Amino acid sequence: MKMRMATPLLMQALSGDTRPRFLWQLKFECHFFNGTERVRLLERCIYNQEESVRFDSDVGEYRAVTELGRPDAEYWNSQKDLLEQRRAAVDTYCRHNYGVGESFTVQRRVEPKVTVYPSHHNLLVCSVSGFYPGSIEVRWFRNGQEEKAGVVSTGLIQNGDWTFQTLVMLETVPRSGEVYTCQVEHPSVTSPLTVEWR
Amino acid sequence: EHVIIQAEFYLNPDQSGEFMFDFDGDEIFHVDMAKKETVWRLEEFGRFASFEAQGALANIAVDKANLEIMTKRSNYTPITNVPPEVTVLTNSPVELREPNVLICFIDKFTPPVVNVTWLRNGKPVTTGVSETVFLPREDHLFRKFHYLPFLPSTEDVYDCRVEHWGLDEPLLKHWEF
Repeated sequence: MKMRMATPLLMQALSGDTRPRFLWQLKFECHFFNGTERVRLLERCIYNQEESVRFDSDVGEYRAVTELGRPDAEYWNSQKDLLEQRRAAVDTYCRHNYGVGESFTVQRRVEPKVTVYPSHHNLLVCSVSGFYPGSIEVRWFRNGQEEKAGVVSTGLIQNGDWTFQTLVMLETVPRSGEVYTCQVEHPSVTSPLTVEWR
Repeated sequence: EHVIIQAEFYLNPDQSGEFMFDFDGDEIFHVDMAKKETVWRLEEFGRFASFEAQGALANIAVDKANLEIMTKRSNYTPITNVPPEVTVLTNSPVELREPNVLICFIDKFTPPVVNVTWLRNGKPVTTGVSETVFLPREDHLFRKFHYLPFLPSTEDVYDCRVEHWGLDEPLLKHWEF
């Protein structure tokens, strides 16, 4: 299916490199709650690094963020057909694009590969790689007991390629009979993934 | 809860534009401005969805026009360079002679212009490298990934060298087995 694009409104008309730069950024943000049940559109216009003017579907019109954005907010708000265009965009654009890409974004699931290996005495690494989506839980167990002390985590690392990874390490003073378990809980699998080390 | 972002920019005087979609922080696609072509971030996406590339060029033209208006309206106030922080890491745990990928993560910078070199034992390498376009951040800075596939050895070292107008020296992030 064809993804739709939103179109920025035009503003009103009146060896080395040491030249200054000028940056204009435009963002249309479609925010989805419970699928397309609740949808908010946020159009952000940004000069250099400062958002100057925005459209917020919950407000229904442009609002100046800085004094710089003021004439745009007023010029665009003076165009009634344009505003109702943007107002309807939550359907014609956000809900539409959500529908087009749903199957390979929202429904995307890739199973993590989980390994355990050594790096008081012994530091254990639970490596959890190449999964999607990011929402996940990694838990360490000593025999039957969950251990949260002496644990260090990188946190969620986004690989840039629609995969994530994370490394969670556990300081151990290993004893006789101790089984250490790394447990992973992720939407890709119904049961937990567990890997044991002795 | 999910977020889809259509992010565009134009930059003067480089006269550089970009146009991309982001889903929860990952790029869905961008448009090659030169080829007038839709470039899906994962090839498989183009099997389910399509996008009319020509429209991005029209959007970018409007952005350019608007940038020029705002530049004059600001009375030529220029951007303040924000240098990047850079992290080098591998795609997976490193096993000898199991092929892997070096990731160079370039984060929290603006304006969106960088020069990235992969170094191996002090020498530039280009074989098999790839990169992403400039990815948006909530604070309106940028992200970017560069990749270098490689075979792990106990005798190679690597560097990702990154240059940006906000750094006093080229930044160099080392990695080795």
